[PDB]
Amino acid sequence: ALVRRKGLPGKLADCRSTDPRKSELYVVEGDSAGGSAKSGRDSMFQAILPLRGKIINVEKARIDRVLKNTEVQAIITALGTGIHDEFDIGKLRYHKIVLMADADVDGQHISTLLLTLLFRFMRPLIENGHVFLAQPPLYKLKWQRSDPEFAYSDRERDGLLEAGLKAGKKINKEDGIQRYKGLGEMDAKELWETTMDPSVRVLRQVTLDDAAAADELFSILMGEDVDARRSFITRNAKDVRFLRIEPVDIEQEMQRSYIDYAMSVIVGRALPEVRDGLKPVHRRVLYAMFDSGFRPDRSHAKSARSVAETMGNYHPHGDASIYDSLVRMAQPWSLRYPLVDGQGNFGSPGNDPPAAMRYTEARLTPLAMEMLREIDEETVDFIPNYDGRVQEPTVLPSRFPNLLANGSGGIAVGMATNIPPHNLRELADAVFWALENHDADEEETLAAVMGRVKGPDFPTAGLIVGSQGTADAYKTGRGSIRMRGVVEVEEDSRGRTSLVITELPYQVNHDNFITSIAEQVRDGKLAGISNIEDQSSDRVGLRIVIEIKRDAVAKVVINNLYKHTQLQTSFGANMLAIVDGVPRTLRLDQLIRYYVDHQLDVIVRRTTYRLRKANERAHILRGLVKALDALDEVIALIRASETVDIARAGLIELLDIDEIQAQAILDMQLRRLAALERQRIIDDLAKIEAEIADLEDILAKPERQRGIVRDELAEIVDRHGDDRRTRIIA
Amino acid sequence: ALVRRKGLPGKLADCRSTDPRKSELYVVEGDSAGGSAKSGRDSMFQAILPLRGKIINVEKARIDRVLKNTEVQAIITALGTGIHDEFDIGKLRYHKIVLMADADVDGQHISTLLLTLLFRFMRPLIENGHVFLAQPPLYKLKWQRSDPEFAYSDRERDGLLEAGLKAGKKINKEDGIQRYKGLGEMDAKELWETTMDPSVRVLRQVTLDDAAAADELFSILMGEDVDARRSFITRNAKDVRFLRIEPVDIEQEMQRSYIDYAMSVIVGRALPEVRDGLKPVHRRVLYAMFDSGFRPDRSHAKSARSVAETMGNYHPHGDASIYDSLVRMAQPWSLRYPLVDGQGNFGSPGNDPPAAMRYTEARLTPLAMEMLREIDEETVDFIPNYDGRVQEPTVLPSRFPNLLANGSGGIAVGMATNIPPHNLRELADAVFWALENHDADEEETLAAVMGRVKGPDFPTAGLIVGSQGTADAYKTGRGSIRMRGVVEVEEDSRGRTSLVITELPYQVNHDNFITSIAEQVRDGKLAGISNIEDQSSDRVGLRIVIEIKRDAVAKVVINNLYKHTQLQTSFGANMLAIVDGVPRTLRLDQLIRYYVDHQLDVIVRRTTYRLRKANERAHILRGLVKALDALDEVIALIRASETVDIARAGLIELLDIDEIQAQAILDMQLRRLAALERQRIIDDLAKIEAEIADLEDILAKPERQRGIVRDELAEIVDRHGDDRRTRIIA
DNA sequence: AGCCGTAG
DNA sequence: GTACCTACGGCT
DNA sequence: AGCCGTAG
DNA sequence: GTACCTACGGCT
Ligand SMILES: *[C][O@@](*)(*)C1(*)(*)(*)=[C@@](*)(*)[C@@](*)(*)=C2(*)(*)(*)N(*)(*)=[C@@](*)(*)[C@@](*)(*)=C(*)(*)(*)(C(*)(*)([O])[C@](*)(*)C3(*)(*)(*)[C@](*)(*)[C](*)C(*)(*)([N@](*)(*)[C@@](*)(*)C4(*)(*)(*)=[C@@](*)(*)C(*)(*)(*)(F*)=C(*)(*)(Br*)C(*)(*)(F*)=[C@@]4(*)*)[C](*)[C@@]3(*)*)C2(*)(*)(*)=[N@@]1(*)*
Repeated sequence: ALVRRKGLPGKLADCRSTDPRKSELYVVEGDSAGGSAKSGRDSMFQAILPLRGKIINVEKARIDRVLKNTEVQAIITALGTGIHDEFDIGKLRYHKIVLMADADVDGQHISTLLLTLLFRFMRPLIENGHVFLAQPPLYKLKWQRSDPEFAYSDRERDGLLEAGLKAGKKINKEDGIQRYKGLGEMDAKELWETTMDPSVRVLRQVTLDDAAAADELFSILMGEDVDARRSFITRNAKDVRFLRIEPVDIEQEMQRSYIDYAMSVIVGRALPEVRDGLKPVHRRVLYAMFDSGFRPDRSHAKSARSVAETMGNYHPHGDASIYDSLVRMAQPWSLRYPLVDGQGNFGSPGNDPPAAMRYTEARLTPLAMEMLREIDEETVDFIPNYDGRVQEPTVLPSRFPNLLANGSGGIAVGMATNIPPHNLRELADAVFWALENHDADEEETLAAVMGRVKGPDFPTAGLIVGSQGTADAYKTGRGSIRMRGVVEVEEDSRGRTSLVITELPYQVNHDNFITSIAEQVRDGKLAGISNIEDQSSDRVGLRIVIEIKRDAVAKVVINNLYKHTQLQTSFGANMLAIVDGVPRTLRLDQLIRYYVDHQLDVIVRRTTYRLRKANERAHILRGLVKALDALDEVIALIRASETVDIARAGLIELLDIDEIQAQAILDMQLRRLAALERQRIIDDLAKIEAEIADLEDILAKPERQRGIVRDELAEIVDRHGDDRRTRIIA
Repeated sequence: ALVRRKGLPGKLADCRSTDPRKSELYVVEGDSAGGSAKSGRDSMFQAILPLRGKIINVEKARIDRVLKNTEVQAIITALGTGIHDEFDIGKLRYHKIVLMADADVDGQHISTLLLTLLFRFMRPLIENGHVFLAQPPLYKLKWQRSDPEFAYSDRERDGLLEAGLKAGKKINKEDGIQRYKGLGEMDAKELWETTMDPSVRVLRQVTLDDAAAADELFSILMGEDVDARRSFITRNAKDVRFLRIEPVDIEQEMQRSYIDYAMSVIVGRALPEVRDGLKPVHRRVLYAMFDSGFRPDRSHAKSARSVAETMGNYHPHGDASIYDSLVRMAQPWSLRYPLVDGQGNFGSPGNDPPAAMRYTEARLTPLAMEMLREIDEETVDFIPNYDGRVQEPTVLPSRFPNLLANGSGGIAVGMATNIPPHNLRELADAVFWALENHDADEEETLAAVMGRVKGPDFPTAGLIVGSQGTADAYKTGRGSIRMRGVVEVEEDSRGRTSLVITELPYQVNHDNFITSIAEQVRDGKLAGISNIEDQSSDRVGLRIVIEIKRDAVAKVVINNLYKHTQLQTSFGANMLAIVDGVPRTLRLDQLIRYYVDHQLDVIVRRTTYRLRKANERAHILRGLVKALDALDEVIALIRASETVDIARAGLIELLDIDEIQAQAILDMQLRRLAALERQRIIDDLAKIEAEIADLEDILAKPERQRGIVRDELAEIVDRHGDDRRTRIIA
């Protein structure tokens, strides 16, 4: 018998029962889900404690930081047991602690973080079987005239769909299945009937078989040893798809949930695809904008519309992250070749953030259209979106080599990518060589491409010092590239010397840079500086003026700035990309080859598509010419026919043509019987037959395929290619 | 010479100049605009202080609230002069204080609030001519291949457009001209070139002619006397559109800006239109959803998409307010007849808020479709949206009497509306009478309608005590309607008496209600209560159980609850609506009549539209029959014709038909020459001619018009009408 | 501990 | 992932 | 000093 | 209108 809420957490919706043995606590992902849960629960014995998203990983955090965490405090207070040596099982307020997170890999992650907290801070709760996982449904199958059905697995969804269709139930396979990605999507009634009703619900009870084994696993998964974690996930993620209260071992739960999360982050969030150089968020935003018709030929659209359309139809995630991605693809200091044309305040290279998406407007850039060129000609694979309503492309055609041109930065689980941007003309040269020397071996190709791709070309210009770092990156996929800002020495009328900083290394925050100098001068770490002034403007660009003391040597001050500030920084190149669904550290030659392979695939697919469409068209045109030759009998037959169907059958017989051709004749407008229009049909047939011949020739001759790739890339480079900004010095 | 920051406001971007005479401070609406301004300014002399939206009205505000206001503190600190008796002009940091707010009525409002602050707290700044208003452009004309042009007036926009077109410049008919609603829409360069460059900018200098007159005006506009303000706006809003440094008198500026804001809020934000009962936000959301195809026949769409589409194409305001409006129209406890069908967490009648719009899904209700019925048949007026890209309806057809059915609540400037919801069947009865007794005078109509509309019918059910309040509201437009919750007396197994509260008055927050009782028991204001328990569930609804002491009398406790809690509350009826663009307090008879008038208008317009379309169709069909009669000559002519154009001209001559008919013949598919298809054209002509006759008869006979209105409303009531929830007791 | 870039 | 601040009016 | 609903 | 909290990794 323990007191209930009428100094416990404010956000906690407690139960009426004082008996811990009858009382249940649902720890719920966010306040949205918390609301549904609170409204749907039996308040007699079900308590609801909503959290603020990703709770602190207590494995990595100092105990002081963990105890200061508001979410951790709330959990400890709610449970009432205390922690570690002060842990008292007798004071437990709820004998069933139910973790209820969203039916997504992030939810799984939050579960893993919570289980880590309970294991490290309150182990006896797991030992004594007080910790449960709720199993909310993944899918709601909406039938016409029949009650909706709930599926808790992809397999179950497919099974129930097939069973319902066999039973004569009508769904709508497009919008028929709703995929719950967040508990906030379920109403209180649905949540109760599926997840919270003791009569219906399924709870997975967390068990602890081997404390020592569990201890080791938690260290690997949640600890600071990145290498151990990376190795754990590589060896096990291979075969994890094979590994009412249902018992589940904590070790197995942690392994499954964490590996699911890790692989999701790696293969489908944080890292670029080698062929188009796009993270999934980027691809979805650009395709959504394309499908919405936000093309360079039309007027800028409110950023909000693009974000909303993307979010609603694809990327089933937060609006902030989608908007941020969109903003970054619009920033000319972030991307060497922006993919979004922004109108309004898209932020500063300093600490000024972008305006709200309600104020900003955006559309695709001409270059972005080259990423999406002929996407409607089966040039790439399409898959069903998260819920299966619409189709989305797996990769973009990417007629421009975006991965190397724009680079990619990303933090995955147990790994990161950091690919620098490059000059389009240099990359094109490399591609042209690879096309011409298709049969060159790896060594020859590497040598050739390294000779043409001189190094990173950052949007912020500046200097690259030395070639070693670049060479290492190109040969191994890893390298330290030294970047330097540009300093000009100016002497004033009275005889004083000033350093003018005009260019900063890539990803250096202008404001933080200035503040850092000021701090260093204050601290006495930078000497010989009398005055520092920001004279930067829209009209003149970056102009930071550092006045040197009369006794100070300019060169000495410059060297100290290189040593003690981001005026000189190193770009840690890690050329990691997804290749055939696998993360790979790649050499420069490999990256070029994978791009070339993709472009060849695109041309073959485009040509195959066009050939099929040409044949379909030619088929119709042949039918029309037959009709035109027997025009009088055709018209007479149609007029004599009682029904369209009789006419159709009569035409098939009269002209020895198929259903498709007969229909096309029936669909011919009277305007087409004009002399010129008749001639046009004849001419169109001749032209299409010529096209068919050409398309067949392209398919037959790989040299023509390579030629097409070369010519079309050359066109893009002619129109969109630009001068190198970054200067390379010895 | 004053110090510049390298204890001043964090968000302030100060200037380099220490000379107040050369230094300028731009006080900017929000951080978005602040960013653009900061990036575009000349940092030598131009300081930027961004604010957090609507700064506190110091005229109304308690000194405690004023002193706590972070924005007010920031301004005082920035200027450095102090306030009132401690005001020191010599310490002024910037001799030019430039107010830069968004080119919208809200921006005008913020200006008025800032001018109120300066007048009350720092008057000498206005006296000495230190206060200026920035004048940004209204329009950006986007040319292809040519630099954009900026217009500061509608006349200037039109002039520049015509000049550019004469000069051979190409614009874009589909969003060539952008209407700036927010400074965040302008990039740094645009803002500088238009608004901040001393060489180009226009500043309006605020002057103070008569301190006493100004003092009185500020009291009227910004003070607590609502009646004085209401009277000021009614008399003056009539003729306010008639009343490089340009001087502007503070009195004139305040009057113009405040009246503009007030009228915008009154006529186009806070109050319903009498004909459809919709505030503009409601109309725009429902129409946006309609135009997007989010109909009851299709699958729920993510709330975000609806909000974004609404925001982007119409309602040029914050996403939070749009979403909140959408959520409220989905809440069955908020609306007697919900217009939005929500899926997911749309909040609770208590303190649980709705889930984020990224989780919730929404579509129109069947009843909402009755609001929008035949909107595509010129049944209502359309006007250009805020920027003129798209057309939007002024009012909805509203085939259901939404204003009275759903009610309306809103706070305008110097006024408010509070119309209670009513029973659809009762309202329909009233409408039917008004239709039948079209010529009845006001007195007769009032008597008749009051007899049929028994009183408010709240979504929360409960009780209405007495008829007086209802009668007053119906006769005057103002009334106090007493609402009461429902209490059941239950006796438990041990012999104790409990009060079970099952229904609460309209707009009573369930959680606050419970908390209020607990507080009153604690305070000793409620005696005889032993225990209070919330036994409410999704399955059983509202069930608050109050256990009474053995010595306590149930009836006494109930009466005390009615006295000291919202168990009994009064609905303050204020039946205020926009009639022909004017806010009007209306009687019940007037409200019914205005609705009936609207429905008659709709039927006449629909019939007129259908007649026109019928005639157009008949015209084509007549042409086709002529062609069918001379089929051989028609086909022969077309075949003999070199071009379609020659054929068209030949047909006009051969058949004595017009261009439209000739084209229709040319567009006829060969399938239509089948016997049945030919007959169908003949039959279609006969049918359409019958339709034309009927439509003409409807236009001729107002009795048929009233009949149509009656019948169609009756159909809606049959399908969507429901039982009275609210019980009326003596 | 604090910087980046998609996530809660 | 979450939580306050304000203008407006009319009751408490 | 605080409730409500479209606005910053 | 605005401002923090966190996971993830790899440099500082
Ligand atoms: C901003 O600031 C801030 C501060 C603090 C806080 N806290 C809590 C919460 C919050 C929030 O609210 C913020 C914001 C709001 C809004 C959101 N969203 C927006 C949007 C969305 C979507 F979906 C769309 Br389509 C749009 F358009 C918009 C964000 C966040 C805060 N805050």
